[PDB]
Amino acid sequence: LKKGEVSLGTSIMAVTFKDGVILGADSRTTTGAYIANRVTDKLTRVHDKIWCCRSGSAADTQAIADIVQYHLELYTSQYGTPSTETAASVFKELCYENKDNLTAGIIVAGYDDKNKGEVYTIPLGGSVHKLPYAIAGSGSTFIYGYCDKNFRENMSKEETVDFIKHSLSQAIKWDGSSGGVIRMVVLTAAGVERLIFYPDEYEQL
Amino acid sequence: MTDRYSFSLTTFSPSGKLGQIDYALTAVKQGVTSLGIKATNGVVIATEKKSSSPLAMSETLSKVSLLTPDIGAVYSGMGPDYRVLVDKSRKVAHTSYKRIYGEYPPTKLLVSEVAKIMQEATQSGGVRPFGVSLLIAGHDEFNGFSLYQVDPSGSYFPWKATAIGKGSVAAKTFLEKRWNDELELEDAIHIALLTLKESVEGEFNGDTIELAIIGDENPDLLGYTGIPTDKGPRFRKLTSQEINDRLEAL
Amino acid sequence: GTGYDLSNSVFSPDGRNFQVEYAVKAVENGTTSIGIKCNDGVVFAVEKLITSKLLVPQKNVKIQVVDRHIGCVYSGLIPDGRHLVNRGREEAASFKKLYKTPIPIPAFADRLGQYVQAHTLYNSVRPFGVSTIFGGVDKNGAHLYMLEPSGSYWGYKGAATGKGRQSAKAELEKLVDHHPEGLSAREAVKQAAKIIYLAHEDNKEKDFELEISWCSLSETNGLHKFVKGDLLQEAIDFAQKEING
Amino acid sequence: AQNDCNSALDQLLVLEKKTRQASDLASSKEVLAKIVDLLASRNKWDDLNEQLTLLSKKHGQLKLSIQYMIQKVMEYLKSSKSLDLNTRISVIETIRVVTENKIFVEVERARVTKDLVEIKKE
Amino acid sequence: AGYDRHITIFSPEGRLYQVEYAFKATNQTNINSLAVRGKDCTVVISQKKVPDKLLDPTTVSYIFCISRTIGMVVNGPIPDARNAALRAKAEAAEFRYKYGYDMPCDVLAKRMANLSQIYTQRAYMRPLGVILTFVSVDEELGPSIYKTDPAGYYVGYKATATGPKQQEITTNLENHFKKSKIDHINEESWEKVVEFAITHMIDALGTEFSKNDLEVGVATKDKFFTLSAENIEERLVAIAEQD
Repeated sequence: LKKGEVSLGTSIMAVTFKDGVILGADSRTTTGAYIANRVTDKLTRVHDKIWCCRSGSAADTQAIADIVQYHLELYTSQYGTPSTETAASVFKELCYENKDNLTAGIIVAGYDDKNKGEVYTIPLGGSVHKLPYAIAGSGSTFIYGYCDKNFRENMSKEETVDFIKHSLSQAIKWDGSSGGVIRMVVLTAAGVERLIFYPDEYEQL
Repeated sequence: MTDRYSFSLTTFSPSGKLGQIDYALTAVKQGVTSLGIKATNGVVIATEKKSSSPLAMSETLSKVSLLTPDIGAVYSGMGPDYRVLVDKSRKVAHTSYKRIYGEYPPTKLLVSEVAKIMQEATQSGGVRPFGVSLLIAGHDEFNGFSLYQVDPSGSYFPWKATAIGKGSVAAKTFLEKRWNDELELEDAIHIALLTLKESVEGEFNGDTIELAIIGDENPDLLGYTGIPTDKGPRFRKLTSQEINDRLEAL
Repeated sequence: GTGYDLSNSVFSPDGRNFQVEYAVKAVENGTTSIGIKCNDGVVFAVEKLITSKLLVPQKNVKIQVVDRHIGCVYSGLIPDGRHLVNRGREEAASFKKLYKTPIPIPAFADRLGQYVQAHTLYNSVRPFGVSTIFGGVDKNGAHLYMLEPSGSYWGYKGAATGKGRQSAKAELEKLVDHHPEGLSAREAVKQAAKIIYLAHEDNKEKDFELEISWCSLSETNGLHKFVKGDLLQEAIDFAQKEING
Repeated sequence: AQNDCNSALDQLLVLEKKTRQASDLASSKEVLAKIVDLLASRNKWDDLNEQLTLLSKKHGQLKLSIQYMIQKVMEYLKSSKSLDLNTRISVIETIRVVTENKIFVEVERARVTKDLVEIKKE
Repeated sequence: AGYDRHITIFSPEGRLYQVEYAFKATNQTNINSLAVRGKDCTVVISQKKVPDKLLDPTTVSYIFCISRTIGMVVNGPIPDARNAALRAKAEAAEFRYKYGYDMPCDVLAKRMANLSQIYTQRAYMRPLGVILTFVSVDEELGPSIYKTDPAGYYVGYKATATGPKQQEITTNLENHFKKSKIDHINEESWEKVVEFAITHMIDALGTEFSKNDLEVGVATKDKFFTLSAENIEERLVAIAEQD
């Protein structure tokens, strides 16, 4: 029995654009009402071109993710590079057999060069669902209308970069367990590009 | 699969011999010169670390291992046998004295553990002993400075000064005279260098010789650069530069 | 009688134990199977020997599926082949449940492969002694692999084995060389039949029954199927044409 | 002059490209002989020596042919004499097909050397 | 000697039949490999033996990618090479899972060295005849070459060569490293190091090599990559058009 419990920024997303997927997050851990972390890395590589957003309980998500990391390292070396769908199943299996202790809201989003960019969203209790884009956490219902209407496939990188910065910066404002940095992860075949913007920046922009 | 060799692979005869052991004792002799001196003013160990190919580096080869921060070991024989037995020796030292009794092990009691593993791999069928002999040197307030040999037999004994590997008989002899009860650590480093000089020439330089001491130490690496709780561990192993410098003044 | 012929709890002076060497020799006096890689698929064919009129036509089959899109045929010792496949199934299913996808052929190959290697490092556990021609199509193409006794495997573009190997390999390389890799899957069926028919010339003191299958990306739509009906009659026609008839 | 220069460059580049270290069409021994006499008339004796050394390190067309181009060249310097005798020393020490074994019919090697010795003796 | 093939006993010789023959049989595939380190790169070039036209020329491999940084060349029979490859791949991932840090060369060497020693100690498993050349540009150890040999002995090398023509290759590496007075290549750009390597290899083995006769694996700081057919050609092309 875990004494106390932990929570994350609960507005997470993977958005498809011109050449892949751009993955976006807010990060913030709190333990009650103590701000355990301003910044966090919850922008998690599970393979070199396949990253994820972790949401739900900090203790639990991190513990799962590490196990997923071990399987997908071993998986690469032996059976060839994963897919987004391959990563997603492994995450799900671990949640489902141990949904008696686990609370993990996962978006796994990765880039493949024959599927293009792929978003697989695994809610609580665990089920694999393929969608062309995702929003998750509990703050996602409130941006459902925005996201659906302005979601467009094959949008310019500059335009997607604005769209994610804006999407979250609105979400974070109206929702209360959201906060800290907005970090973003661009996945194309040229590699992995890392964006961090601090509070004072994104609010304004 | 298992269960095909459950007879021991040492057996007796009326000469009482244990096949495996006699063969393995021979292996120790064919190692490189390693020695131990207790100077009763510390303990000094030296051995040769040597190339086996022209593009093999020797600064990726050590024969001196730390077993615990303040017990060190040296050997002659089979390289592999020494590393695997060393892992198991490390295991018991750490789990069973530093958690149970909260402190570093007493040498003689660690000598009992390492012996018991070797004697065990002979008593149990399907496997052989280790084909090495180790010299386990340590220091404690309670026991002073100490030195033991543990054989491939899983027998042990203490030895004021000893040598094993190639040129064993002569190395021990010259040493016995040069060994005093009350002996200065600098002179005891020279005697070791001097001995290894008699075993090898034409490849004998100080940066291929690896020497470690029990006595002087560096507090600044034991996290006592600041105010100490205590002085801490007495083993500190020399670098090559220190060894070469003394070789000039040999 | 050296313990390099009665035990594999040691390394040999020839780098292999005699009994594994012997497995390789017993594949070759055996039955002929081939495998034809093509630009969109793979085709399998095996010679089924007829010794009596007491046998039934195609109610004994040698090509057995693993999954639904990987086809396995093997030549050599019958019991060893059942056991290899039973294993092959347990891996394949574990993969489908666990990652939610049909298994890749280089992946599937590493899993059987590691198991053939295991039974070759113990002094009392029998080696395998079948050579398995296997393959299928996945999401980056078609692949033909061949697995040996010793745990040896590589990717092939043409493969042949058995009694009639020499003949088979001769026709097979000519045709593969002539073609970009093997041309269409459809063309390859007939060709495949000629090789097996041609190999049968090396053993006319028995009859054969030609058995073909295929697994092709757009010419079976990702599945492994048996080759039958019209498609089997046509390959027969082509075969009896060249080898006179 | 202008003639020697066009002819020399053209036959040289093409010989190297075809022959290579492995044939593509190659060039016959005749092609390289032509190139040699062209370059001796074209430019100075020290430049000829240097350019010949540099080619021969590739592999030549065979080591024997290289010895044949030396043998010609030596005779020509000895016709002209004076400072041209000084250059004779120069060909010999630089090219190792005539100062070291590279092949085992090296009769042309001993012969070139005796020509140099005779002059030295003077 | 002893009689190591019938019972697991020692020899008075110190070295057993299983160890002695593992030293021998490591070449029958007609293979030669070398590894050199650059200033800030590590290059492996290895012979590639595609002996038939029944086989695809790029499924035949002998260089395995064990980790994302670490490469391993196995010099040995192919079942033994894959047996070692499978174990090495798990240990590399397991070490990252538990200890939170990817595998370096020396720790993989150690794990396998201990395993090989145990199977020689056992009477219930055979040891393998594999020489494992582990290579990387480690974060703390710099450019690295650590080579293991069968016995369970391993040690770190400047540079190394493997194959029956080990000796021929050695004299060329020695000559360079003395001349330059350092035990690594002065060059620092993995292209020029690859090109240099091939030069000394042609010279030693006495045949000019094609792309399908070579297979190249390159290590750099934080990445390992294999060079393809076109990639190998680009290097080869220069060596054919200079003297």
